[PDB]
Amino acid sequence: GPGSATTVHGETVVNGAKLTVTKNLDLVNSNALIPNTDFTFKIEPDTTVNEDGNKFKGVALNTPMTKVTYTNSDKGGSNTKTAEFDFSEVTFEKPGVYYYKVTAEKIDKVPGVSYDTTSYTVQVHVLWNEEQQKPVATYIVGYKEGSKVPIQFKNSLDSTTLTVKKKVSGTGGDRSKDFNFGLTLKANQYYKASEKVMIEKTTKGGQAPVQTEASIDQLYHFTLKDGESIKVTNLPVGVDYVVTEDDYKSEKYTTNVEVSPQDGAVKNIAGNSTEQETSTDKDMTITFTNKKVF
Repeated sequence: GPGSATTVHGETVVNGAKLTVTKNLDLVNSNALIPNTDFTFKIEPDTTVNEDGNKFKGVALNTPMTKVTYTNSDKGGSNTKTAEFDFSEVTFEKPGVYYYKVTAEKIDKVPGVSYDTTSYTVQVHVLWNEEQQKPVATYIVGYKEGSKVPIQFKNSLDSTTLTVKKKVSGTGGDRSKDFNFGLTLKANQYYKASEKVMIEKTTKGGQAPVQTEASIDQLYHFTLKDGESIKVTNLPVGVDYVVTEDDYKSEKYTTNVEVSPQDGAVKNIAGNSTEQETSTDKDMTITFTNKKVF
């Protein structure tokens, strides 16, 4: 090598017969639970090519779809996954540039997920290979919008909140009484039993909110006085739940439930329980009003 430096002869072989797809999941809430789901990507011949002896419509792959997989256990990680398209068995009859389009499938839509609509044009450069004496898929380039870039897709995972509030009314109502509550979140295919969600309890006064966790499929016990609340801060979208207060009729309280999703139909319920609610992308506020009079 020259002076201090050393001369290296090898070079890394980038497989010109495989294309890497990178999938990222952007989180609206950094503490979001990660759903058990696949994301699927498709490659097809680009139909819009002006064919000469230079540019060609892509030759269809034996396996045009590839996928990545997410699970609950990915929570806390990079949430970056990769998959490959395999061109190694594709027969290219002559040298040339073979055109494909790569898209992200959106058929079995995962609740709370906004899908990347990006479409990539993919050029497979098939060159005559001197040593092998045949046309060989030698390098692959992809582009969206006039920058040559890696094939990357970024879906967004949204999630929501549930706030439960206690209000005491009536001249006989005890503003210092603790009312008992239970919250049960139900498992589904996307979020399994025993997964944890974060809960913050707010009390009147100087104390900062108190953090606890609830387990999916396990009754969560809590108490609230007038003017206090809990908030499930990372409730996933698509999760069923029930909130119930203990019965206080023998203590001369009447209980009514207000169910109020942010942009939705506010619901009023005589009694001490919500019906089974299903979480949406809208923040939910549920107020228990307990009233006592003379």
